[PDB]
Amino acid sequence: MNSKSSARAAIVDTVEAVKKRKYISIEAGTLNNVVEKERKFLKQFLSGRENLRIAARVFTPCELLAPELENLGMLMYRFETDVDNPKILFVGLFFLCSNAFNVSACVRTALTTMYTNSMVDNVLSMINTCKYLEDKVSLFGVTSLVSCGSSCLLSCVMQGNVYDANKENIHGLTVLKEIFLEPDWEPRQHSTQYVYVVHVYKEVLSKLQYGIYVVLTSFQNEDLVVDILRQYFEKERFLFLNYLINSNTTLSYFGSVQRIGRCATEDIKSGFLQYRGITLPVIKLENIFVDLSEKKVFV
Amino acid sequence: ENWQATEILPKIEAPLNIFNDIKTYTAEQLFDNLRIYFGDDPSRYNIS
Amino acid sequence: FEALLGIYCNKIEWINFFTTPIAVAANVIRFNDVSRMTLGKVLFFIQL
Amino acid sequence: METVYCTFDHKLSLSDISTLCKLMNIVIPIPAHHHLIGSGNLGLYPIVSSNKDYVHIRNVLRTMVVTILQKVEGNQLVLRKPMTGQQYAIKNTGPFPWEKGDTLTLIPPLSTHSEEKLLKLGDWELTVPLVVPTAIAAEINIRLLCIGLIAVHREYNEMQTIIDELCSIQYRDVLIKLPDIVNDKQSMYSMKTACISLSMITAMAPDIVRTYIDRLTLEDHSMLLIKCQELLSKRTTLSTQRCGQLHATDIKDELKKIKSVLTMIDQINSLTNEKTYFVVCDVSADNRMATCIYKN
Amino acid sequence: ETVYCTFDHKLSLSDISTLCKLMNIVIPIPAHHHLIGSGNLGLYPIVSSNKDYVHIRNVLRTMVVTILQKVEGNQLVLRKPMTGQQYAIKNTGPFPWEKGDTLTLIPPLSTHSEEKLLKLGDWELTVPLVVPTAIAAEINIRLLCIGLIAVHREYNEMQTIIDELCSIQYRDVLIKLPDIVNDKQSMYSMKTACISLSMITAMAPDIVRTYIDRLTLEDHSMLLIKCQELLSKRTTLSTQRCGQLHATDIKDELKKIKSVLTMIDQINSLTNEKTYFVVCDVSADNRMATCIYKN
Repeated sequence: MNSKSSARAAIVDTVEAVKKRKYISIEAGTLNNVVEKERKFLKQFLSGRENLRIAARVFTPCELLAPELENLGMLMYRFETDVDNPKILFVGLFFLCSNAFNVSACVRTALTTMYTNSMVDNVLSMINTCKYLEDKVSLFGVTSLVSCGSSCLLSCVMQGNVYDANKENIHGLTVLKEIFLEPDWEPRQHSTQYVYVVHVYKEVLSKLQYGIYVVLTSFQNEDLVVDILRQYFEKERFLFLNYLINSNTTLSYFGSVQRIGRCATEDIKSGFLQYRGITLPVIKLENIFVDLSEKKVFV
Repeated sequence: ENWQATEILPKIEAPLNIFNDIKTYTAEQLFDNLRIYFGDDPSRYNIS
Repeated sequence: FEALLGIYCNKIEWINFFTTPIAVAANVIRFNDVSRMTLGKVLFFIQL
Repeated sequence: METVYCTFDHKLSLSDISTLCKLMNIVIPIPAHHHLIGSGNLGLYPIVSSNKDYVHIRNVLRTMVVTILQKVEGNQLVLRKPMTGQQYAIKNTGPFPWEKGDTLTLIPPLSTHSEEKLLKLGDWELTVPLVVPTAIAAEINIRLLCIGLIAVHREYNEMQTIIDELCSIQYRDVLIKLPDIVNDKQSMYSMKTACISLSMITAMAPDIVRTYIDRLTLEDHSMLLIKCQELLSKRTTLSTQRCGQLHATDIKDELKKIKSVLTMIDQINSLTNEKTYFVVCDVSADNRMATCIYKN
Repeated sequence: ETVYCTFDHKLSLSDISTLCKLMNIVIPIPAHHHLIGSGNLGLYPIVSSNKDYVHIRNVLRTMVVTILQKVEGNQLVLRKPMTGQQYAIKNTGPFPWEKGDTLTLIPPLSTHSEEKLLKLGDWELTVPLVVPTAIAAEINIRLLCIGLIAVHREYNEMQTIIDELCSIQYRDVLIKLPDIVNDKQSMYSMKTACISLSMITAMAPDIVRTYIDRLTLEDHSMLLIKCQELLSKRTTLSTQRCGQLHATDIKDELKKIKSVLTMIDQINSLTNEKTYFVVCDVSADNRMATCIYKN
């Protein structure tokens, strides 16, 4: 039909290109001194030039990951600790959105009831006794493969789409509905949006309270995004101007923005999570190419 | 004009004694119509 | 029990160009360098 | 697909298609992000009829999506969307020497333009933004912010006396100038945060630094130090001398204050610092085409 | 794309063993150029022959990072990193790598006890230190503090305050910053940086006060009185030589703002520290770590 034949030719070309990236031709002469299992393995001879996603295996005590052992795809945070044992300790996004100040009291106490044990209480006391937040805890990546052992194993994706293996049921970032906002002239402007995470502090006369925002925007340029964010955040910025000079705690800014990665506009869908019956409204990004940039601070 | 005609159409070989000092001639602009490209240029495949 | 009966699907009906009666207005010709054509034109020479 | 096809709506001429054969390998921005483009969204002319403000063109040019010209067949026009960190060949349009190794930004075209030679076809032009080094990009942005700070000072003929001295700059044996800045309100917000951060540098500047001026003047002597003394002697709206500079056990407070001062300087730098779009490796001897390894 | 480096002199067997110890390391390279001599390899052609710490931070930002891959009989295979892909780095610096850390390149500290990993006939090999970003900020601030207080005299606590500056600690690994008493071994002298910082902190109040006179009476509300407070709190007693002042030969104010914005893009090198590597996993015993490359 002078159309479908060229179509099938392009299909076979992409299939054979995947096979070229996956398997390697062997030029070892193969003298025939082998058993059939080693035969078929030396004929196939995989390599891992196929997945193209960057993961990290992770050990974390199972007390902290209370609903996040059930719903794959969550932001994870590294919390270095002055104890020499678990020098690093890994923190849920919702676990730190507990004492974020953006979250209303109902959602805060609901996920606190999802987050009440002794280990969590001690870790939250550690986080509060830390002076600032953003460089004693840190952004780490996206959850996939909860194991739930004794000390549970987590895979975590640094770059690429979020999937364990076999490229099935490619998970998505799950953001709490309260903690995000899209400062833009028009929400969902033309096409795929970059997702950023903003840490913003606040000072209610005693101490510092941190706040966790997620912005979704068509702007790629970090200068444009911090220019729209000062426009959004100018009030508490002036309050901080009052605060940072009388303060003696070693911090130097109002907040910091960092890129998570790409999303898709038609792949934003609403929903809720539930753990022990606690319905909690979330906005689920579906397919994400995780692209971490540097932290960019703004005062 | 006609530069892709030069670079595509079949040509007539010439004496190497004639093609001698081309570099300095092209540099000091002895000719009036010249087009020189340093890299391998795909400007001769976009036929319109 | 909880039976599921037969599973049904649609037939996408198929559209040839020349079956539709817009092709009586049309006149369709393949020309493998129409991507490379800049401008086709026709000339009419009228006398009064 | 990684290929955007432009198709012009208006017809063209053979001199025009020869000009487009000359203009190959130039970065052209598109807003559309579709697999097809047309002549309406190609280039920067669909925005440079709205108020012609250089800051406005610069902001929306930051918003634009850049592509590279390739393979002009017929009326069609391929634009490759160039991938991150890969190598691409760029023909240059900025009147500059283009020394290798430096970073590049993408700047609005300077409005000294004479003869839309590349194109002008049926109430449509091909407004191509220039590519420049980041140093002169920051230089232009310093000029913009400074004209904000001076056009604040409402005058008659002093505006002209400042602008005709300021605007013509020379970087690497090339004179450029940018005319007709009506100094809209959008520059005022961009400059307000500079004013704020300079106020915080004032407030959080430690006792070591303003003392370090006078200590360096008393200990050593050099030409930079002479010009800095000329600045400090010429300006006299400040004098708030703090008498005691002993710094007994002040070390962690000094570290905290200097960290804050550095962060304010980083903020004001992030005001005028434009995003590096290209990194040059190999340059032709003409300085007409050069290779880069980058995308933002 | 890879790069072959051919050495200039002969090599000892102990030198070949040093290369086999250091078969994975970052090396900066000036020219994106395929065949490079060892006279142009490394950072010692730039440090200890040129300007000190400001030019060094700028050039270390602008050079081509490139990691060692494999050593042949006498040649070095150097692979340059592609963005968005992983690479692998061996642990030269003292500070322990951990997972999920951002990494950057600082210029090396002035250590003559470092054993100058190769010292091949008046040429030596110097590497930048791969270091976490929080340390890079802390080292930058400690270095600037040493360079600021080293010029001051007649402090009777000067030795102990320089020692309390030089001693930094991070995850139980101590180091002493070698910018002690001004030994001048490699002070890096940071004089342009310190002059630029202090011109910012001196010229800023005058420029902001001039701006504070005009374009504020109704709409510059959040700006004016907030700047009155920032200026007022610290500089509570300003304008002591005034009364023959508060003028502007508007070209003069023009020169003020132009110079004070010049100094900021001069101190652009101390502005940011980009994340050259994001380490994902770390091998056992902290010998090397597999990272990903960015910027």
